[PDB]
Amino acid sequence: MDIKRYCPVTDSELPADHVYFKFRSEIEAAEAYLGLAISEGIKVRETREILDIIDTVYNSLSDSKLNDFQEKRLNFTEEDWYDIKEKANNGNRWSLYMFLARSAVDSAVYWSYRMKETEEFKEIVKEEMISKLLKAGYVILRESLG
Repeated sequence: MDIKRYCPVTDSELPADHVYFKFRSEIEAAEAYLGLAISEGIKVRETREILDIIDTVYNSLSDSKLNDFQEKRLNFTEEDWYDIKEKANNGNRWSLYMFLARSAVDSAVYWSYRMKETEEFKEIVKEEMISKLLKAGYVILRESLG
């Protein structure tokens, strides 16, 4: 009667109303936008590196560890100054897909905290992982502006 849905992180059935699924749909959106950025032919190496970092961090909820080079990259990166409008008016597609991906990462962060206040995820979601998702978003930002 109460709709349930498979969660791969707990290997269980959760209520379909769960915030998990909202979190996941933001991660997937982020990766889908990085895919659209990959599809543009601009900056292919740096867009695939950041996709790799996000998927590794994302899969750390159930497994998946960054190497040393890619943690340096996140801990080196602060969040820079920007004006979204200027990137929008020109309409460079690669850079707009990057921004959409950052928007999605930022939403995933928001939901990842809401997730962390549920019984099923209080012990699985660690602020370390959240801090890496956040820094990955800061990388996207710096790359889109470059």
